[PDB]
Amino acid sequence: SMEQVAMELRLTELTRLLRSVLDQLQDKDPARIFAQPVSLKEVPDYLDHIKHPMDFATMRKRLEAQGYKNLHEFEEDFDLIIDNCMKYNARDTVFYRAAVRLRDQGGVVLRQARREVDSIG
Repeated sequence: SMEQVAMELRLTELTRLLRSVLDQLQDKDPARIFAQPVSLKEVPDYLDHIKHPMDFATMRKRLEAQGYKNLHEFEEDFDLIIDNCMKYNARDTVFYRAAVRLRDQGGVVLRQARREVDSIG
């Protein structure tokens, strides 16, 4: 149908906007702490601690399959990155600290993204 196509153009454009959002958030991680999945070879107990691992590469795979229906779903995954880190790692670690700084800096980007998603519809 023509409606299904219209719907698909909307999703494509959301994917376009979320791709730009993801790039802006990932720039706030210049150490690349959150770039890839925590290695289960190197942290073998990880899934005993963290039930839903997340990282920027995994988000990008979902994004490119157009697997985010709305900004809320995307935000859920970004929050997992931060929240998983802040639980597994102690306060006095470079990892925790990196997550705090990513959360604080990401807030700004995500604030305007929400406005853009509502604005453009």
